[PDB]
Amino acid sequence: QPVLTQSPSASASLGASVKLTCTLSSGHSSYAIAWHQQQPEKGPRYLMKLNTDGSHSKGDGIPDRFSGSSSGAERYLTISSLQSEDEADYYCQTWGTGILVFGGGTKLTVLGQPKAAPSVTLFPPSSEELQANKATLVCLISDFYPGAVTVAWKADSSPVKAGVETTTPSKQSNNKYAASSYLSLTPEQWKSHRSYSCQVTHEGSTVEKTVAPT
Amino acid sequence: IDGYFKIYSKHTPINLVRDLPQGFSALEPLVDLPIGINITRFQTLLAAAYYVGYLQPRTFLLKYNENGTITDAVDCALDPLSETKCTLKSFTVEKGIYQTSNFRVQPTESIVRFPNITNLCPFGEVFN
Amino acid sequence: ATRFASVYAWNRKRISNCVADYSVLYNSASFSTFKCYGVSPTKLNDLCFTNVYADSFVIRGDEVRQIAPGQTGKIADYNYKLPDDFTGCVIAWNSNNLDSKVGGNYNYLYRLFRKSNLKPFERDISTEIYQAGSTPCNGVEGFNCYFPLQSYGFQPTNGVGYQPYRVVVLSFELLHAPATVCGPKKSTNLVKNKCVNFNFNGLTGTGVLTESNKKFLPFQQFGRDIADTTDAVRDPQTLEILDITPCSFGGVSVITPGTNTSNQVAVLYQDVNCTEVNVFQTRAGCLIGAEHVNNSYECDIPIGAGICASYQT
Amino acid sequence: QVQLVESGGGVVQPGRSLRLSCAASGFTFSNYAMHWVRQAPGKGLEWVAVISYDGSNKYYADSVKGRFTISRDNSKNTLYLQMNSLRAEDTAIYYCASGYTGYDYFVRGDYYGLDVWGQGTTVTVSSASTKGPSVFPALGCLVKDYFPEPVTVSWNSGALTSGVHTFPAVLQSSGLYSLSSVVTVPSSSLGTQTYICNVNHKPSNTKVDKRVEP
Ligand SMILES: *[C@@H]1O[C@H](CO)[C@@H](O)[C@H](O)[C@H]1NC(C)=O
Ligand SMILES: *[C@@H]1O[C@H](CO)[C@@H](O)[C@H](O)[C@H]1NC(C)=O
Ligand SMILES: *[C@@H]1O[C@H](CO)[C@@H](O)[C@H](O)[C@H]1NC(C)=O
Ligand SMILES: *[C@@H]1O[C@H](CO)[C@@H](O)[C@H](O)[C@H]1NC(C)=O
Ligand SMILES: *[C@@H]1O[C@H](CO)[C@@H](O)[C@H](O)[C@H]1NC(C)=O
Repeated sequence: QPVLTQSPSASASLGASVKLTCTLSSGHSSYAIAWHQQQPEKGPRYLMKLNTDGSHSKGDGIPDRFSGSSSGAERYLTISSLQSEDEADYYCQTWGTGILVFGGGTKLTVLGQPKAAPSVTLFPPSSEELQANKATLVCLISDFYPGAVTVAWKADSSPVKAGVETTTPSKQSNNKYAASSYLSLTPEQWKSHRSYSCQVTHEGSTVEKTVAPT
Repeated sequence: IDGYFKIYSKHTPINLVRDLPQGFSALEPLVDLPIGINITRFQTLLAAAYYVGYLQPRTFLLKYNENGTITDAVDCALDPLSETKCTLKSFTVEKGIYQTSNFRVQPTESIVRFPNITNLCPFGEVFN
Repeated sequence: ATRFASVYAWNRKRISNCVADYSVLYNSASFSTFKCYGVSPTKLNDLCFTNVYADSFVIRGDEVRQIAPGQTGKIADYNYKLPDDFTGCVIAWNSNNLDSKVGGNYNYLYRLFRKSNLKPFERDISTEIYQAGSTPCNGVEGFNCYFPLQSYGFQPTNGVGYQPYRVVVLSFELLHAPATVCGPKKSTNLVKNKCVNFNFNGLTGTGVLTESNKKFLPFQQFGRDIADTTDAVRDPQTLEILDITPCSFGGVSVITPGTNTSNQVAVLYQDVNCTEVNVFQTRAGCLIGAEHVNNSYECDIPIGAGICASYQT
Repeated sequence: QVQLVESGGGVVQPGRSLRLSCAASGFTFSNYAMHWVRQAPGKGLEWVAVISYDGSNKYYADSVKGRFTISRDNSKNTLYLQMNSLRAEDTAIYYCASGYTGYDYFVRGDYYGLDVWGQGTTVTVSSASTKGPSVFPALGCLVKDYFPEPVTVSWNSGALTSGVHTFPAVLQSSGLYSLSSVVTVPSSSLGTQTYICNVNHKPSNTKVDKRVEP
């Protein structure tokens, strides 16, 4: 069973071009492949099949800015004059014996729309929640571009790893991103510190919000 | 037959001017055309005299020679002697008595009877 | 050979009454496109159809997706349209080095503007100048007057998407008919003088085949005896006549003085020749273990055919 | 114009079974090969099964071999996927797909193409009971500990929409979901207007109006 190796991420600016590369294993080289597109919140779409000779066969209705080419054990999807809609996951797939195999996928991100550092508001546990024996800290991140963030919680400057959940980013109605993080604690744990930190890292830069029981 | 148009033929010398010689030859298969044609009428093509007959679902007893050809035949429905030959499966009938068929008188009508209708329901009291 | 014809007037060849050697078509590596619809490409030899229609045309790469049931576009809709229920395979290949010309090969046209879409397998070859507007063209091209066909700029320097591809779809039609087009048939070597499980055309069975001394008429395929048993066949390849002898079989009987005297036995194989099984071939079969002698005696235990056995010192 | 519309999955207890369906229209279904592909929440595409147009030459991804069964009814243009002994790793969106058949020289047999994708159907496998959420109180609503998806959040009965952003659910190690809805408001409107988030959870007939004050 052959295996397809795709780079996990790629980006280029609006109007630029990219060369997504899907290198199948040297074993089963010269195998043909297909390219599929997955836009956000959508189903997959078939692009083209690529043979070892460089010859493609497109589906109907897919634009000319997408071309395929081939070299050694490597296969390339090329997208010219990038548009906002080309931001998507691109899965190459191939065939084995009866079975077919996908690659990990490539998240292509368009950076044309404005850069933006995140808004970070951190909510302590509601009083109504404590009277119910629970305590959650809700940390909301909004209005950033590109939508890629890393989140770390610190209790009295000590990194908590348990009780943490985090959404992955999703764009807002004004074309910027947002994501939320949660830190679950017991009510004792809430009371018996002097602070808790929500630390949001966005393109090397870090925002820090701190709350305390009072 | 069953989607195949089968044509058999024979070509022989003729020594009669206006007749069909009283001889015997078996026609050999010529073609078996795999054509799905439903045929109910036909017509000949000519640029002379010809004969046209029709086939029937009859049983024949065919005499093969040592070389695989048919030299004679008996039509089992032609007469009681041919029928006897077919029953014995022999071309020569020996002296004797043989049972060859089974006579059955057929019904000519269908007679249905129920008793005479009397004691009618007093329907003429109101209906009539 | 390929040499596919134009697209508005695609070339339909009817294939019938022949042996479809699909294996040549399957085994070669000359093709980049071999999509199949309704049939299995590797099982094509076993699929018998009444008619095979070879639709030959040249199209551009981007339109290959349109050569399929349910597709639309300038070629699929105004030049070469396939039915939604198309049954058959589209075999296409890159023909840049065969059809392309240095100055652009414009002898190949596709329809861009036409009044309607084509019907499945419709061959529309009208050349009337298309009137796009309300002004009669009267043979003069101009505004709202466009030729219904347009040429391809096929050049040796063109990209793959603009290179010609030759496409030929095998429409498989099964009608209320014998279905005369099939792939090649398997055949094996003839084995003589041994029991084999044989199949000669439609005649099957188990038996020993030997050279026949019978003379068949030119049209007789097999021989049958007085009991409706096949006893001879004509070899479908070399026109040799072979006799079919049922495989030797028979009862196995043990001839012995009682275990009261000796535990030595002789075994008779009834109607079996000794080359098939103190070995004595007799009229009753193959007798193994007995020493045949010339001195005659009163018959002791019967073995048949005048031969008798006895336990002697 | 071809279309593949999957019939439904939903929520089931691990070890139970589900029949997914795929309705095909717009092409001669009984001549094309037919796939199942699935995508776990936030994972890539994973190929599941394929069936031949006729002669049922089925192939399976080994992660479902023995449990799942592919079949088709050509008289009804319908593709089936029977899932058995369902596992929490079977939670995913399940797409069906169609394709043609080609004799690839590289494997000396028939590869099945995948050129047309369906819209999708969701299959959730959990040991969790149907459960309504808890609703606790830029301002917003914490929609805590419900199952299964989804919950809808409107503000002021829908009369409030600018600045609203409802986040994706988070799935905790408890097996229960949580999401948040936040709205940024003009700071001075707090003493005059009222903000009420409307949380609606049809799977447990729960409807909650929670008013959010300072
Ligand atoms: C011939 O016509 C009759 C009309 O009743 C039809 O039933 C029959 O099937 C036809 N045969 C063929 C070979 O078409
Ligand atoms: C049968 O064929 C042989 C030729 O081998 C011929 O000599 C003989 O006369 C033929 N007999 C008949 C009755 O046709
Ligand atoms: C029917 O009517 C006839 C009159 O001729 C009579 O003789 C006969 O007995 C009647 N049948 C019965 C069953 O009464
Ligand atoms: C047995 O086989 C041999 C060799 O074929 C043959 O010469 C001999 O006549 C056969 N004998 C019988 C019993 O048929
Ligand atoms: C019987 O005797 C003849 C000559 O007298 C000899 O050829 C033959 O083999 C003998 N038979 C046996 C069974 O010894």
